[PDB]
Amino acid sequence: AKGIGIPVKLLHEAEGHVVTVELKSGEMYRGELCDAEDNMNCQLKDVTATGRDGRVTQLAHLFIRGSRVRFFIIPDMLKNAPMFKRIDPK
Amino acid sequence: SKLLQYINFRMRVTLVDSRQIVGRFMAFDRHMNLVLGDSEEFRRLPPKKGKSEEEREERRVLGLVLLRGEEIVSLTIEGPPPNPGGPGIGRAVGRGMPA
Amino acid sequence: MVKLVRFLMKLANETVQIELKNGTVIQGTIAGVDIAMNTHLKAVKLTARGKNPVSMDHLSVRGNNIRYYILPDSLNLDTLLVDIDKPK
Amino acid sequence: RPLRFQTRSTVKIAAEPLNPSELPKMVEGLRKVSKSYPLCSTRVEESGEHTIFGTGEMYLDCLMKDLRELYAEVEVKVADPVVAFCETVVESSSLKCFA
Amino acid sequence: HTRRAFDVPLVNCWFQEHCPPTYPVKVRVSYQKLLKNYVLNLLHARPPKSVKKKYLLRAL
Amino acid sequence: PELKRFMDKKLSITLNANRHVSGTLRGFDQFMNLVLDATVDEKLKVDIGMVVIRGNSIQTIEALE
Amino acid sequence: GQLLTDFPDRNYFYLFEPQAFVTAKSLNMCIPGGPKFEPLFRNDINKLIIRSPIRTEYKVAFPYLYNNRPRKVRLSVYHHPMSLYIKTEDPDLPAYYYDP
Amino acid sequence: EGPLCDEPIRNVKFKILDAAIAPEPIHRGGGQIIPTARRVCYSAFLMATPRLMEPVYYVEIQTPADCIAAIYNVLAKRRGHVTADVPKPGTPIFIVKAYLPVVESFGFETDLRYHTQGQAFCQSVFDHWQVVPGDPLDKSIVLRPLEPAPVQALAREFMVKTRRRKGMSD
Amino acid sequence: PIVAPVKVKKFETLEAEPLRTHYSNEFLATLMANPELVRNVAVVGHLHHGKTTIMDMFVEQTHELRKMTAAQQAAGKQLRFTDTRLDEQARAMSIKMMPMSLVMESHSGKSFLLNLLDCPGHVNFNDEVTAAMRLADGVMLVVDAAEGIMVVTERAVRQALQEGLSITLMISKVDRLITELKLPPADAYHKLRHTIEE
RNA sequence: GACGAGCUGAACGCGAAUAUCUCUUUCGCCUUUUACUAAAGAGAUCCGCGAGUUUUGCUCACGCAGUCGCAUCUUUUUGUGGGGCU
RNA sequence: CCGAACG
Ligand SMILES: Nc1nc2c(ncn2[C@@H]2O[C@H](COP(=O)(O)OP(=O)(O)OP(=O)(O)O)[C@@H](O)[C@H]2O)c(=O)[nH]1
Ligand SMILES: [Mg+2]
Ligand SMILES: [Mg+2]
Repeated sequence: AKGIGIPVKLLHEAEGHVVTVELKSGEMYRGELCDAEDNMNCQLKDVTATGRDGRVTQLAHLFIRGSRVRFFIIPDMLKNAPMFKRIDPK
Repeated sequence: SKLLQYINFRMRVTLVDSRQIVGRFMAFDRHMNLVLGDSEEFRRLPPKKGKSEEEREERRVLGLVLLRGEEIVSLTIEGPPPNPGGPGIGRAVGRGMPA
Repeated sequence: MVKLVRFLMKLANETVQIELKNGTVIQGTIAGVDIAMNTHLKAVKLTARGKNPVSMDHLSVRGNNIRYYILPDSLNLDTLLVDIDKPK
Repeated sequence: RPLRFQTRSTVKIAAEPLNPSELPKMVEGLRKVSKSYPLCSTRVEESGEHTIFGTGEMYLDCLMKDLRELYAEVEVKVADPVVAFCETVVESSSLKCFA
Repeated sequence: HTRRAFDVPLVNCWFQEHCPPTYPVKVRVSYQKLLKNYVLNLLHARPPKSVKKKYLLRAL
Repeated sequence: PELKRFMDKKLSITLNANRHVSGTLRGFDQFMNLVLDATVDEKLKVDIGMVVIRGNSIQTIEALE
Repeated sequence: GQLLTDFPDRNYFYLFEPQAFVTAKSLNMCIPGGPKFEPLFRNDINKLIIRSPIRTEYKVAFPYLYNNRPRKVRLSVYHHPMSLYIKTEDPDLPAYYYDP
Repeated sequence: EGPLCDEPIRNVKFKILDAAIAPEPIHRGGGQIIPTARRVCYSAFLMATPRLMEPVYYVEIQTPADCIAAIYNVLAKRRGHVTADVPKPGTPIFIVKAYLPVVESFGFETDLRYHTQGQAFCQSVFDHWQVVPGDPLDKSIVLRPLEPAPVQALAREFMVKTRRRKGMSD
Repeated sequence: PIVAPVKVKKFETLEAEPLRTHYSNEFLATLMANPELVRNVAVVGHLHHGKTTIMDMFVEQTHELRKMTAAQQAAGKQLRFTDTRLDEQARAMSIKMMPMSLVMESHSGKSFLLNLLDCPGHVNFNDEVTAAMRLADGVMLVVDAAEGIMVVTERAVRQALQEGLSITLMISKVDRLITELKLPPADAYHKLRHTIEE
C-alpha cells in the first residue's frame, strides 16, 4: 500500500511457497510461509530447523518475529515480481 | 536515495556478526531492507597461520536473499552490473553542356 | 526534527572519519547523510578491527551501526549551526 | 461425471437442409454444433429428420445462427418448434398385461 | 462539438416518442414514411472512403 | 495477527537467552504480549501456570499438534 | 422540451429500433406501425402443430429460430435493461426521494 | 420410447408379478424376451388410462404496474397460470411468478413486450412436467387441420401429430 | 464466383499479438506453478446484471488498454472484453462463457492469479454456466442492486450449492440506487441489506 | 524535476447528420430515349469533420518559480553490553 | 401513386 516499500510486498507475494529464514542467532528455518506482517513477523509451515550445531529438527508450524530475523531466502521464480521487471532498464 | 544509482549494481554487505554477503541489487526499502540476487555468504574463518586470508573464507551459496537493515552495517560495490529515410534521391545523369 | 541529523545531512562533500559500533575505522568523503543517519561516502578507505586498510571508490554505512563521526578541524561549525532551528 | 444441468433441452425443432446435396456438412454443422453447445442435442427419428433440442427462444436462436454461419454455411429450413411430451399414468390398470 | 445547423434534426424525437393512437390517417402514413427513412439513414450509412478534399472556396 | 489462528492451543515459546515455556495460548496483544495456560519451563521441568511474556521476549513459537 | 415533447429510453423500441426493420426486410414481413419493403430475393399439416400462431413479431424477434431462409440480417430484439427512472416533478422535494 | 409417442415414459410403475420362464438358458436369452419385455411394457401401460405430459416454463415477468393487466392478458390467451405479482422491495417494478407451458411459450416474450410497449420483460426456465388435458388416445374427436384444437382435444391431436411426424400411423 | 474471393472468415476477430499487461509472461508463469496462489471462479448472475462489465473493469485495471477506451467513448459504446464474438456483442449479451485469469492485487500486495469465467446470464444459456461451474471451485454471483433477485441468479445458486462451491455475493450496479431510483442513503441501506438477505 | 487563441498548410483517419451519381442485374411505369419507381449488389462523389509542429498573423503571457544534483518506549534509524572453550 | 422534354 501507499507508504510501504517493495521488498515486504515481495515477502507477501512469496506467500504459499517454501522459503528459508536466517535469524540473527544463526539457525536456519525452511518452511511454507503462510503470511507475514508489516513488521516481518511471519508464519511458516512444514518447518525444518537447522540449529547452530547442525541440529535438524521437525516443527509443524513456526511463527517468527521479524526483528529477530536476519534475512530470507526466496525462490528466484518469485524474483520475477512485477516490481523487479517494471523497475528493470529493458 | 543515491542507492537508486545502485540497483542492478553488484554489491557486498557486512553483518554485525561480521558475515559477508555478496549479491546483486534489486530493490531497497526505507528500513535499509535490500534484495540480493545471486547471493552467497562469505564467512570469515579464523586465519590459521601458513595460509592466505584470501583463499579459505567459507562460501555458502544462499540464492536470492532479502536483507533487514537492523543488522545491516556496511555496504560496498563489488563489481559492475553483470551482463528515418529523408526526401532525397540520387539518380544517374550526364552533365549537360553548353556549346 | 532533531537538531543533529539536521546538522549531519549538510555534511555533503565533507572529507571526514567515522568510528563503527564494533571498532572499524573509515576515512572518506560524505556524499550524503539522510534522515536515518545512513551515510554514503566517496573517496573512502575502510580499515576493519585488526585488519589492513582497503580503499573504496564509494561506501555505504547504516546510521544505526555508526559509533560516531570525526569532523574536519577546518569546520565553520557556526555556519552550519544556524538554520537548524529553522523548520522548512 | 458429466454435467448435471439445472435445465433440460425441453424445446425441439426440426431441421431439413434446403439442399440435400449438403446434408453431410449440414450434419457436420450439426456435429460441430454438438461441439460448442453443451445442451444441444441432435436426434434422428424413424422420420429420419434431425431434431435439435434446446432450452428455448434465445438458445435455439443463437444455435441456429451459428449453425447458419459458423460451421455449415448451408441454410436449412426449420419447421415450427414443438416440445417433448412425456407419457404418464392416471391410475393403475385394472388388468395385468402379459406378453 | 458544434454541428452544422442543418445537421441537427429537430423532429427526430417525434420518431422516438412513439405514436399515440391519435394520428389521422394522412399523419400516420407520413409518420411511417419519415420513420422508415429515419431507421434507414440510421442503419445503412455506408461510410464511403476517405479520398482527400479540394476545398473550393479556400482555393478560390 | 496469525496468533489468532492459534487460539487455545499448546505452544512452545522461545525467549531471550535461550528459554522455552510451553503453554496453551490464552491471548495476545499488538505488542505481542502472550498469556498462557499451564505453561512448563522445559529447562527445569516445572509447570509454571498462567503467564504473560513480553513482545521482544518472543524469539519464536512452534506448534506441537 | 416542448419541441422534444419528452425523452426517449433506449427501451421502448424493442421491435422499433433499426434491428427490427432489418429483420423485417430480410423476411418480407413488416411491423404493424412499420413501413413497407419489397422483396430482397423473390410444411405438412398433420405432422406440424399449431397451438399459437407464429406471429410477425415472433419471426422478427428471433429471425433464425422462426424463419426458414433468413439472411442479410443484423441482430434482433435484444433488450436494454429496464430503467427505474421516473421524472421527479417539483424542485422542492429532496434530490434523492422514494418513488411511491 | 413407449407406445403412445415413442417419447420418454415418465411417472410409471412396472410391477413384476409373474414370469413363467423356460428353464434352460438358451430358451431365455436376450433375443427371446427383450422384445417381450418391451411388449409387456407397451401393453401394461396402454390399458392403464395413459395420459400425456407437457413441460411448464417457470415464467418470471418483471413489469411495472402499467403493464400487469396485459401480462395476464397475453398469458391468458396462452393458458399460462400466473402464480403471483410480488412488488419488488425498493423498486417500482413487480416481479410476477407464472407457469406458462413451453408449447405456449412460442413467441411469448415478444407478444408480452408488444402489448406492454416493452416496459415489461419476462424470463422462462424449465420448471416441471404436468398432464396434457383431455384424452390422448381418444378417437371421439375428429379434428381440424390448420386450426388449433380446444383443451378437450389437445392430448389427442398432440400425440397424434407426434406419431405422424415421427413416422407412425395415427 | 468463378474466382472465389479469399475472404476474411469473419467468425470472431481477435487481436494479432499478446497485449501489454501490468505483469509479465513469466510472472503469471510463476503464479501458476503453485496451487496456493490460484483461485478458480465462475461469475454468474441474471441477464444483464453486470457480470460482463465487472470482468471488463478487472481487465481495465490490470491491463494496458486506454486508447481502446478512447475509441470506445468516441464511438459511443462501453467496452465488453469477455463479450468477444461480434454477434454476442451486437446484442449486449454474453452468449457463451469465456475464461480469463488475471493477476490481481491484494491489500497485502501479494498478487493472486484469479481465474474468472464470465458467463452468460440469460436463462436459456445455463448450459454454459454448468461448464464454468464444474470448472471453478468458487463462484461470484453478481446480483444487481436495483432489481434484486431474479430467476437465473438463484438457479445458478442451486447450481452453486449442489456442486459444493464457494459462493460470493457481488452487489453490482449500486449507482442505480443513487441515480435512477434516487433512494436516500438510509433506504439504500435497507435495499442492499434486503438483497443480501434474499 | 515546468506554459494558446485564429488561418493556411500537415500526413495520417470516418460520436451524428446524408444527399447525389455510376455500373451489373431484377421489378414497375411503358411506344422510344431521357426523366423515374423499388429491390439486390458493386462502385464513386459531394457537403463537412479529429489529433499530432508548420508556422504566418496575438491583440495574451511569464522565471529565488509551483518542484531542485517518514525525525526519541515491547515491531524496525537510537541495536545487550563483557568474557571465553574447539 | 402523383411530371417534364423529345420523337
Ligand atoms: N447503472 C448501471 N448500469 C450498469 C452498471 N454496470 C453495467 N451497467 C449496464 O448494464 C448493461 C448490462 O450489463 P452487462 O455488462 O451486459 O452484464 P451482464 O449482466 O453480464 O449481461 P449479459 O451479458 O446479458 O449477461 C450494460 O450494457 C451497462 O449499460 C452499473 O454499475 N450501473
Ligand atoms: Mg427514333
Ligand atoms: Mg422524325
